[PDB]
Amino acid sequence: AKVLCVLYDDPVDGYPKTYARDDLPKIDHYPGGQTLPTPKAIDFTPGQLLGSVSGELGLRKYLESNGHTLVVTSDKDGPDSVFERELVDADVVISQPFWPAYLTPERIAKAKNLKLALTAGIGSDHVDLQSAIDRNVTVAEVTYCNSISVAEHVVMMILSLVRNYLPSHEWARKGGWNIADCVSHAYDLEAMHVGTVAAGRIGLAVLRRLAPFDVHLHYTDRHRLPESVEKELNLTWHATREDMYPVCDVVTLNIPLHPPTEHMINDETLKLFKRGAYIVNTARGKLCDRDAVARALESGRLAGYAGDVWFPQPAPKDHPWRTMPYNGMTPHISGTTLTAQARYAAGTREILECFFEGRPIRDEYLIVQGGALA
Amino acid sequence: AKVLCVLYDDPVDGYPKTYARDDLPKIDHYPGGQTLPTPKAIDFTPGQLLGSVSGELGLRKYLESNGHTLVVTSDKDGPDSVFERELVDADVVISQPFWPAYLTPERIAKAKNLKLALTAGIGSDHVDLQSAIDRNVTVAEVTYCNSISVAEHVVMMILSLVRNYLPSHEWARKGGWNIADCVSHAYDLEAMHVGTVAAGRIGLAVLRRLAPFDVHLHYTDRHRLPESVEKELNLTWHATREDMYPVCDVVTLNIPLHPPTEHMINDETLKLFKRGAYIVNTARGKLCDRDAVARALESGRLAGYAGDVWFPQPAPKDHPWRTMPYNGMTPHISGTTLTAQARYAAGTREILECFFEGRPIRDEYLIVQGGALA
Ligand SMILES: NC(=O)c1ccc[n+]([C@H]2O[C@@H](COP(=O)(O)OP(=O)(O)OC[C@@H]3O[C@H](n4ccc(N)nc4=O)[C@H](O)[C@@H]3O)[C@@H](O)[C@H]2O)c1
Ligand SMILES: NC(=O)c1ccc[n+]([C@H]2O[C@@H](COP(=O)(O)OP(=O)(O)OC[C@@H]3O[C@H](n4ccc(N)nc4=O)[C@H](O)[C@@H]3O)[C@@H](O)[C@H]2O)c1
Repeated sequence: AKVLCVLYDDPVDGYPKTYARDDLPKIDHYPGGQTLPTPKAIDFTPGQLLGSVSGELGLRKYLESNGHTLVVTSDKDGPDSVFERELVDADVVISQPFWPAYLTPERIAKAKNLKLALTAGIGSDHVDLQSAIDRNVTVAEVTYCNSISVAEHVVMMILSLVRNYLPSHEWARKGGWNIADCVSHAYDLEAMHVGTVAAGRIGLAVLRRLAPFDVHLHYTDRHRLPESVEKELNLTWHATREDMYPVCDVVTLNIPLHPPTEHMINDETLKLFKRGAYIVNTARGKLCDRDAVARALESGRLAGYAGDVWFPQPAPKDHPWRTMPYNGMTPHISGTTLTAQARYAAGTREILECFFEGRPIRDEYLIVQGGALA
Repeated sequence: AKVLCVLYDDPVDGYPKTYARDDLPKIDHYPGGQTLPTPKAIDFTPGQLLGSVSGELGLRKYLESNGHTLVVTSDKDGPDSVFERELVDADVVISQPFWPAYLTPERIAKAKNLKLALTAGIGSDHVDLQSAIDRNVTVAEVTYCNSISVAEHVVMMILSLVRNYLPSHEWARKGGWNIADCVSHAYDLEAMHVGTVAAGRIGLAVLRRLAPFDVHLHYTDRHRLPESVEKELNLTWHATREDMYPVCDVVTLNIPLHPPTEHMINDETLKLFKRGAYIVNTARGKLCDRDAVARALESGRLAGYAGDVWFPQPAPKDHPWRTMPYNGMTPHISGTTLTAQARYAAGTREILECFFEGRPIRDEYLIVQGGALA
């Protein structure tokens, strides 16, 4: 078989020879009982850079020693990209949401041998599922591989915005001291009201991590949590999003992007926020109107905004969230820590081994098989 | 009835006219039951900048309407300072540990009217206690006012160091993207081993906030925690610090500085740390050999160091910790958020009202009284 795998670029100084540490913490299962990936073997050491072109998700020896071919590229955009060239006879396509190779209807029509569309990570929005259903292509992803990673990133950003970490560190780095300059915008998080807009895997993991900070927890979602869970975390439920914003000091978005949530944070809905609110968005860039957010921070309607998701992505060089007041942005990285990469490279190999050996792919990995069967 | 009060400078662009939010979260008590300060009244709005020269801890109208004088300065260092000149007849001296007016033996000898040494915050380290005992000066502090603030700062720095937040935010800020450059030094915190060197007010608050991150918790102390707390937080006790270091991925220092702890982190003890360990130090700068820490980051033995405490303070513009690799420094600020300032400005006024009216200062505020430690 031919496996076509799209990854992001190696670092500026090259593929790293050494790493900061030797191994990764041992983990058995995700919250809720789903066990971590179980490939038969792996050909990488956990903690290596796996999501760049030279990392190859640790796949080449396993594939080439089994008669398969592996094409790894970072060129994914347009009809004359390496990706679209190699796609016509590829059996398997793999990409990460951090550099996704879009499987449009027209691309899937051209992919004569395509049988498996694999997401190395979480989030198959780059794959047209109706075309996969019609064409009998399996669509899978490494469920849960980076939900905890993103949750950590969220709480880190909450603390950093509220306490004014990033300008304070800049004073230290640039040779200043300037205590009043640092803390004129610095508060404690304690006893603030903090809401999450969804509360699925990331939203719940964020709520658990916030609880011992003695914040008052709020959430909204289409489907209420078991009030057993509501009782343990002392959650206030809001049936609608617009009800939750006004009572929150901090709001984190952990909701999927689709037409009803597109630009859900806009000039109109930002006026429902308490003056000086904080928003953290590690979900999707287009949940927020780019310029409404920028206006809110210049006017002080928000006192901070942080996230790793942008629109468009990758963010253009002059994108306003890069330099607006009190931003805590990173590039799109939160689910591709070296830790997460080890889990989803292993998950990728587990799915490939099942697929080539004709064994069942884990039901929790599946999105499409014959039909929208998860 | 002369109050000499030393505060830090206003922000470089002047004392603020507006603030990010209108109020502060409501808090009743500290962990363990101690109530927040209870002055008869306050002449500030909580959330205002009170610890700088124009904030005056909100004290002027209360002192002056009672016939006292208030002298506020930021010039405190050495014999030619405003502070030394005003000290000769001050009855009350007030100082924050973020900008401390040192009451050395020689200075206290010159302070002919000195009756009360008040710390606007936590940490009588700047006051020679034997001199205060010998001269019957009362020494008091606003106990617990910023313990939670520092604990939040610790967890914030741990997450930032492990996930490589600060260089990632620089890539975003400067117009780049560079996913592999961001994450070649980024890990999850989950299931790491994290140890605190002591488990007092801050150390226990740090441990409680770390628990839902699913880390493995470790601690040292002269006195063990109660067995019920050990099992509630699933703590591993270590009898010596040196016995704790080799199993920790993260070590946070929450211990006072005195001879047995000075330079306790040095070229020799650093060889006990795991490769790629992180250190956070919001305690005191001189707990660490300054150049040994920098050497350990330059040579790749430590994956990160962060804190808000330095030696000396303020840090000179070329202090090595400002620019050494993988540092997360701020200036000394973690206990002077606008939230914390509101508590210790209220407590400062409470203590002053007690002292001038002859009512007993709270026992938990007292360090020295009546010629003895108390
Ligand atoms: N590297 C990254 O930045 C990164 C990494 C991983 C994932 N993601 C992003 O992609 C999403 C997945 O996040 P998720 O938590 O992993 O997904 P899920 O568990 O299915 O979500 C809970 C659900 O919310 C729902 N819902 C749905 C529609 C609606 N109109 N209202 C609702 O309320 C429904 O009820 C359910 O609770 C976003 O969260 C965001 O994180 C980004
Ligand atoms: N803005 C800031 O950065 C800031 C703010 C407030 C305070 N501070 C700093 O000044 C200290 C107070 O911190 P603390 O936790 O408030 O003080 P405490 O409750 O008395 O300490 C727990 C004790 O540890 C002890 N101990 C002692 C000696 C020894 N050889 N072994 C031990 O084990 C003993 O056992 C007990 O548990 C440092 O911690 C650091 O935080 C910094």
